[PDB]
Amino acid sequence: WATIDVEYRDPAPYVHAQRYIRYCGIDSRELINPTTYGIGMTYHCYNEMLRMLVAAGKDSEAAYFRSMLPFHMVRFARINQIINEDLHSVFSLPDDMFNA
Amino acid sequence: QIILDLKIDPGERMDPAVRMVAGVVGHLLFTAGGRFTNLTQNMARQLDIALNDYLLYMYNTRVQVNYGPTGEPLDFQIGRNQYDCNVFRADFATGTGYNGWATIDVEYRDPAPYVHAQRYIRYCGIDSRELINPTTYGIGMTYHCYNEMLRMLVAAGKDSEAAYFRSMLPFHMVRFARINQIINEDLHSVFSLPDDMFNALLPDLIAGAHQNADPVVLDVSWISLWFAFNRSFEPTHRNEMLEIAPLIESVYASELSVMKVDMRHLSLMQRRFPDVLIQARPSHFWKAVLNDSPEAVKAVMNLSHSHNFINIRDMMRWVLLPSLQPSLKLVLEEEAWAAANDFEDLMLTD
Amino acid sequence: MDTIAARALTVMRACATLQEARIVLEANVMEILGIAINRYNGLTLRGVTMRPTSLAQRNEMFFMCLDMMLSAAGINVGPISPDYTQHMATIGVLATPEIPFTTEAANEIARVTGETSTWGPARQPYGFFLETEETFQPGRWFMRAAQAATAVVCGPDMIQVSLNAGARGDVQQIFQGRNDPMMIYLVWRRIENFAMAQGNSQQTQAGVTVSVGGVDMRAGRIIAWDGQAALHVRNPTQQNAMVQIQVVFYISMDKTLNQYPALTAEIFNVYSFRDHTWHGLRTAIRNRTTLPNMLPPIFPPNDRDSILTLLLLSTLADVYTVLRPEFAMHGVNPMPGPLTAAIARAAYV
Amino acid sequence: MDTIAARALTVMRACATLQEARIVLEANVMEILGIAINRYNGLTLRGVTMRPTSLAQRNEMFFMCLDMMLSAAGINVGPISPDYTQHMATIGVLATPEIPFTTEAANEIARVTGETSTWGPARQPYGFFLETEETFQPGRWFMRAAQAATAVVCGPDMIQVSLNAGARGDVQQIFQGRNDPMMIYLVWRRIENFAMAQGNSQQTQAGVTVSVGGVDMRAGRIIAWDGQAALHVRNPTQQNAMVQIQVVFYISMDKTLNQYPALTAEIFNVYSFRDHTWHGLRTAIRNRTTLPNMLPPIFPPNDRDSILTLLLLSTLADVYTVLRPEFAMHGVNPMPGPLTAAIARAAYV
Amino acid sequence: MDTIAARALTVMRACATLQEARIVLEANVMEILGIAINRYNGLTLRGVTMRPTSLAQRNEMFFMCLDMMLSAAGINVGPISPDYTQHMATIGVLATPEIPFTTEAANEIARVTGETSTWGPARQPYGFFLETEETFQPGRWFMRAAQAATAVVCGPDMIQVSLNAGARGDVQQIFQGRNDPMMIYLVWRRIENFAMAQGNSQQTQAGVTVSVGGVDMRAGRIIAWDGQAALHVRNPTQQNAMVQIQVVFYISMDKTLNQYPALTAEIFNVYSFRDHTWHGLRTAIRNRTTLPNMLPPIFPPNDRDSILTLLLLSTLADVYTVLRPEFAMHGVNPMPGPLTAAIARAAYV
Amino acid sequence: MDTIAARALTVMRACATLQEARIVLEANVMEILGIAINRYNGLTLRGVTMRPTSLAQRNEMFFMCLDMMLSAAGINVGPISPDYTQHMATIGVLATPEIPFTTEAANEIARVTGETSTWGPARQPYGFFLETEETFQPGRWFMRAAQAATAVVCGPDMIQVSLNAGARGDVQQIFQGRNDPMMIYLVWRRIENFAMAQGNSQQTQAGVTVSVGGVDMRAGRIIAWDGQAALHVRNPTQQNAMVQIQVVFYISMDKTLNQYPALTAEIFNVYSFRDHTWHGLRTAIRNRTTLPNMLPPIFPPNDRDSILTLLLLSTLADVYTVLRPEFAMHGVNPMPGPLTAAIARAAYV
Amino acid sequence: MDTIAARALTVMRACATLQEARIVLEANVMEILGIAINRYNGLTLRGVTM
Amino acid sequence: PNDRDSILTLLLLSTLADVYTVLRPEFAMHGVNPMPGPLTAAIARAAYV
Amino acid sequence: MDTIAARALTVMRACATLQEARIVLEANVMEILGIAINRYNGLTLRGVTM
Repeated sequence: WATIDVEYRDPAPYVHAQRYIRYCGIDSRELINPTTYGIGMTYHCYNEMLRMLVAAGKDSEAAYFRSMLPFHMVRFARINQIINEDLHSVFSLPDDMFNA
Repeated sequence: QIILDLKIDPGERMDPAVRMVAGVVGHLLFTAGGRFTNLTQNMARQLDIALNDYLLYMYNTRVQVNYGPTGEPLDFQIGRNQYDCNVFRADFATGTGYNGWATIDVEYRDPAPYVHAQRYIRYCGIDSRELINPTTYGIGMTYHCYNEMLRMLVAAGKDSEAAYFRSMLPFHMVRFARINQIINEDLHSVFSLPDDMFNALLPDLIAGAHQNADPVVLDVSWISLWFAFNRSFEPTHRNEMLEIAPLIESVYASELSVMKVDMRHLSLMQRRFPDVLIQARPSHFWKAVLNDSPEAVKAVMNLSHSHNFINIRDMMRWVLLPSLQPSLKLVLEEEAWAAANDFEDLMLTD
Repeated sequence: MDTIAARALTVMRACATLQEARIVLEANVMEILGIAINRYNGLTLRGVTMRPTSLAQRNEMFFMCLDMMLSAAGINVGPISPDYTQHMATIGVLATPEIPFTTEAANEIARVTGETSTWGPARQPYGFFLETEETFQPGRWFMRAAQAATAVVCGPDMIQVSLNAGARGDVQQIFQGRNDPMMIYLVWRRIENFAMAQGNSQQTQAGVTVSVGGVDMRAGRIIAWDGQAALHVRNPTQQNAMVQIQVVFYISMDKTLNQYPALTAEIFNVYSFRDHTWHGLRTAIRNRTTLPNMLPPIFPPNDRDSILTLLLLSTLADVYTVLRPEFAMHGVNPMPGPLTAAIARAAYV
Repeated sequence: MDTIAARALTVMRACATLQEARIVLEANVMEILGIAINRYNGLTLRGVTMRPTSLAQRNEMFFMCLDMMLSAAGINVGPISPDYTQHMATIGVLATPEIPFTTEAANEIARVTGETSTWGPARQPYGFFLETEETFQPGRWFMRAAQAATAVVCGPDMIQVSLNAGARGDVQQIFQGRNDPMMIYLVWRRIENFAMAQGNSQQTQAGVTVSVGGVDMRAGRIIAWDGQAALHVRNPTQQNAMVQIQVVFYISMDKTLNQYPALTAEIFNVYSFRDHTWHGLRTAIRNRTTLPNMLPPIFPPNDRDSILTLLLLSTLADVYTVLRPEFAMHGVNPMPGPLTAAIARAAYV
Repeated sequence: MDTIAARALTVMRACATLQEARIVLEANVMEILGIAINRYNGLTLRGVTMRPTSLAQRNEMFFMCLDMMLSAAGINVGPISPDYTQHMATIGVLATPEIPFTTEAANEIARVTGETSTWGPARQPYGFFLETEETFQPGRWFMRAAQAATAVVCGPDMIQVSLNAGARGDVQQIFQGRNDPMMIYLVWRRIENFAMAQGNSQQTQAGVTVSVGGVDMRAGRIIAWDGQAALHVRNPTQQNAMVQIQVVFYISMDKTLNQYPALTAEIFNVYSFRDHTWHGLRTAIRNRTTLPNMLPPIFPPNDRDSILTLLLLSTLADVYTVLRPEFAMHGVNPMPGPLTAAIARAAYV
Repeated sequence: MDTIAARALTVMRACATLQEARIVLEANVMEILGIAINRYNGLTLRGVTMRPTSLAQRNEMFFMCLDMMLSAAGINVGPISPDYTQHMATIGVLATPEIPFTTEAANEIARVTGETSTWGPARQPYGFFLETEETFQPGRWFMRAAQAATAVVCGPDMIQVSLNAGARGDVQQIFQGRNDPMMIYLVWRRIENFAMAQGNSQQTQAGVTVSVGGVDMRAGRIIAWDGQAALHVRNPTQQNAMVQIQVVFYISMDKTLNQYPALTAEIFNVYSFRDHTWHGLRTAIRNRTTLPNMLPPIFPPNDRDSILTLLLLSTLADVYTVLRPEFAMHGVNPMPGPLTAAIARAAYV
Repeated sequence: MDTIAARALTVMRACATLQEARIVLEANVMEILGIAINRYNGLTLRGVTM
Repeated sequence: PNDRDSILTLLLLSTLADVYTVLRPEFAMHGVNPMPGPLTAAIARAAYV
Repeated sequence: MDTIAARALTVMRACATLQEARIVLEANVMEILGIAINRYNGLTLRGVTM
């Protein structure tokens, strides 16, 4: 909601799509070598989600999501990797239509 | 460290007797104390309410109930002398209603083993440094919070109920004196938490903001509160690990530092010999360390690592942290690494 | 940034709360220090205790306030002591949104930044004509050649006009050019008995009139002059007359010692001696600033940085008092003999 | 009524605490504003947020501070802005008992109502003989026909007696009739070298004495005088003498700038510019009071309503600084630039 | 000891929060007074209620504040009332560590004890030559026999040197011996028109120079003079020349009214009247002290006990205002008619 | 504090690397921006992309660099644009130890703070006798009455001594009193053909000598003169002589333009035009400083803050170039995109 | 020989990077100071810390 | 200067100077008597023989 | 276009690092040169060593 998930960058070997997706702004790289600690990985939304869960209902659940957070982002980092790396082919789909 | 969190949910939560009872019990069993916390904010609120109802329950002859401006539970002063029960509300930063309150529990007898900030929790001022009875010791012992509880208990209502509380004082003072010896005297090891963090628990809990130092969530039975008040604790026999413990502590400690050391040298191996480790990534080098190091040690860490998650960055920080408990193993490895910097001395040349 | 300074302040003010060993603290304090100290030792690695009792524990805490004080100001003291080393990281601790600050400290900064950022009218401390090179004898006649009316200075806040019989003229130009006043408060009188060019006594006959911008004004009454209106003096009397005009006080935009509540009291608290250790400390600290290291500024400062620094140092001074810290410092040789006004006197260069 | 004023101050000082968006607040602050805003929005029907971020949320809050600031000082500004409309229901909020106030605010109001409802002795600001019409040359001989002793003013805090050889006489009458002093502190000196009616230098011989209510006082020492006793000057010397009696300072029951702690700075703060939107707002509010809308009152006010207002406005000024509100005002055309010393000067009529 | 004082202060300011009956208290206060009162009624056996309504309940609370106020100042007023019996055991209550004190109270006492124990440079309120026995006519020539340059005082903050054509000489000795200055700020001007020994007007030609310690200084500019350097004046002109040197202000280690923040405003609050009951109570209290019982000290106090006392009273004063106490006092007779500036004027002996 | 500036600098210098967006990056860079922008958007809530393409994305980044550049310089420019809003939170970002700063940047800061805190011998910029009022004709005889040797200035770095046949004398006093040199490099030559008071031509004979501190020096050779030694000139020849001594250059502890590596070019970069948007910006920023908003200071600064600031700006300047931001600024009016040397001229007021 | 100088230079410029206690030194710096100090202390027998 | 060794020495020394600054070392030197008092342009002037 | 110059600059500055063998290349440098030299050889058909 406060993130950049469509990152055009580098010339693509394909050319339909030059874009390369960053869900929650987590580049697969953060796996290879971290970017910023393990404590805070939190992306904006999941963070705000926590704040709300607290202020309103309860922490008991917000704690679950707090601890789950890394697992979540990891899953997403891998997902990104798979998308814009492991599977951009001709059938991939042009950025044109994507943006459209 | 471990909070007496939320109190479960079942529809037995109604049972006004059970609820009210626990409301009183809790204001003397646990610390909302301004020095440190015992319970959840939620757990307390429900307690104050269960208490609030017990008060303005009034099954018998009325008193005087001077309700306050804020509809907030306990904003009423109960007549005759009007002991406004606002003082029995939940103010964590103050301690105000619940146990401790106008007492000192976080004190510091300076010299003590560990230096793990040698503080001492003497529940309700019980500077328990001696062998308890308990046939004696639970005599003229005030708690203030308990004392004021008894005043409000009569100024408001029931004597028959507040009289049971006067007769309870001894047994209640012994449960606590006992606790102090256990906490303070018994569980004083390199595994009990450091103080700057101890002091940070309560305020971080208030702030809501979160850091590593996490409270444990123990959900409790509404009725168990009463049972706990009618159950003191006399430890039959200590854990068999105690006497051996310190040794074990040192074992773990040294083993850790040995690992650090190893990694400190392995890290720089990349900038050192690039042509060999081009494909090298941090994960590699310690996976090898973990590999060649004792499994028991890892196990200990994994307790919170399989739960909390550590990043390569968190690891580097830890490696770079200057604090090593020296052993024979330690110094030798450290020196081995030294001699082992030549590499011609390792029998592999460019 | 202001928040930062507010926090630093809040902490030092909270540290001053530590007067005894077993006393209980105000709920507010145990909430502040508990967090602060932990976060501090977290990036500093120093051993700060919540309840210091020894001396090394007290010195440590003081070094902490010092670090936060210097940081909140933006000062890099350099090698000033062998026992103390400044950790630049303290700034990061003060930037931690998790460390709370007091409402008192919040408004305190808000005021400084608020006024220090804009201007305003204020009573100037010195005489209007204080920066004059020439002054004339008070109550003595003087008529510049070819003039019928001659205005001239006679003191730091006093001027006198020499009018001939039946003479008149404007006087405003003797006031202009100096400073940049917004409103000058005048109060004119008649020099009933003045000395003549030769020394003989002369009398000023009643009837002389002083008008501002046209309207006639009474003598012995304060007058709101805008500094631009025509200050006209008339002498319809058939004798020589001399009237003095006094600048009781004037207002301008230049900052004064009343720009911030009891600023003076603080300044004194900072420039105070205490002992050689504090003296040298406070000195070395201001060496990095534009403020005079050991003697109050002639002219009151006007920038946030300076004002702030002073407030911080003042607070750090109180902290110094309560903690009773003892430690070395380059060029400071402590004399233990019960400290007197005489010894203190000598220390100031 | 006092309870009402303190609540308003508490709330304002609390709103000042919001320097940033994500900063952690003192549990105390949240507890207060939580009730305050909840009850205000109930009787006003506006949307004020505890954690404002936009601008309209910021204005909304500032407007609330203004509504309260006014309700407390008992002012009705009327139609001064197209964006703002004063709700008279604001007074009902400040009276709701469930809204607590700080210890600091209570002790602040009790101080205002305290000294404002009674009197007290205070060092007066200006010279004793300030409201005089005639003044004589200092150090000049002047003997009124038929008198052996002639006291005469020569400054705002100075008088000089001209004694004949062997002359004596009371002087207390030249002081009496002015102000209403309780004690006038004096210090007399011997004019060792004065000018005669002709111009020649004349010496005053040692021996001239001055006695108050009988007892003889030394020269050059301060003298506590009750203004009623007999101020007698004698001259046993066989020559003409002249002595100067100085009114270093005097005390009276007239309110000064030291009636309330650092009232000066509080005033300066309100009279400061900040920006056009402020300037006008502050002015328009003062048009409802006895206080000068844009220039420091020459004479320090003395009524509860006056001082109370200055403080509420001083604080509201700080609230302005922190919230950085932006809104229109009738007759005010804001210059969106950075603002300079010059632009502020021009804004003051 | 300081802890005892700060606690007392806290309690008074805490009681000052009680302006009404039903009003909700800041949870912080409820903790403080809950403890304080419990331990007071225990060691005094008096019936003080946290929520007073009657009057006797209000008095009881005030007597407590007074008891603490006195115990904290170390005062024993004795039998000054038939209704109030000062129970000395109050000190024991103020020593209970279970009783917390505010951060403000801590920093307050830390300041008093802080500056009270040490010295520091102050601006000094009066003129340099205030304590002089002799004075000369300002602007009049005077040449002491056999000299070519003669320095001579002519005001509370003024001196003038009479130079012969081509004369030169040191002047410093006229300043020395007086007070104990650290830095005297000067500003010399040329007396362009002065009176001769006979009365005729003389001119001072441009060329005269005043040098400090060897370096030549300009006219009309403030100069930092240590008081020990050579204040040498030269007259290279072929005529008689007279110059006036002004001590705009000097600094010494003598305590002024700016030792503690807004000390003045606090003082005024104590020396105020309120009503006869207060007046006499305050007087009777100061009769035990070295401080003037009903008139502002001419010279600002300089000891801990003094300053401490004043503050405790200033607070006790506000406590008085809020509580509205009514009690009998030996030798005092209350006049119930509305109270006017006249009635108060009469009460001050 | 220094660390913060280094970080801020690093980040800017890093963003400076983004000419194009398609390009592959030096891994080192990516690491920086990654951590940077992450933490930045985290606290700033803005949307800065490591990989910009649009414009708003570019501006967004520039705004970040601006925010930092300012936080680093400790500046608060206020409302200078409707598009940009400075987030004080930026400081909290730069205080985060997680953020790196190039080795280069660290040494850059260290050097600044280094020289800035101390002094050093530097070849002064302009001639020795620059600040002189009176100058004489070169090669002309002049003998001050009663003297045999008359040294006199005749240039900004030149003097000439007039000797009578057989005259000798020290000359040093002509140099002394000016500046505070440590060493003055001289080179004297014989004025072989000078004009006499009347106009006739005169020759100086071979044999005239110049000795420093007693030792005899050659003509036409550089000479290290401490400025204190005896600069003695002797004329043993039987004719009038005139020589010229030249202060080719000297050295003092006054900061020059070579205090920090190529400070000159850096300054040029800051003071360069680029475009209206930049010009106005750079100006608007320097208005918070002691530096001339749009013209190279005649005198090179000497305080950390100045130098530091200049660098940050100089860098931010390049950042401006690469990113090509487009935004509004109050009081600035962008004349399309041609831009000629002329239009740039007109921009400088 | 020039290399020896360039190395020496680098090392010092790296030591100059220590303005704080900080730890978690940037990869590049740590790597340098590490390698360096080790070989130094090895041939110098002195005890320098990163 | 005009020789490698010269220029070089300067550069290395210059750097070693900045190192001196950041590390702020404290040690003795034969013939040097440090005056720890605050330090001014004056004391500096003096030190240059 | 400026990018082109920046590249050509980086390459040269990098080659300057190659003093006289006894060197352990700055990891970063290797990467760059390799990419460049590679591409260069692919267009020059010349035999450039790293």
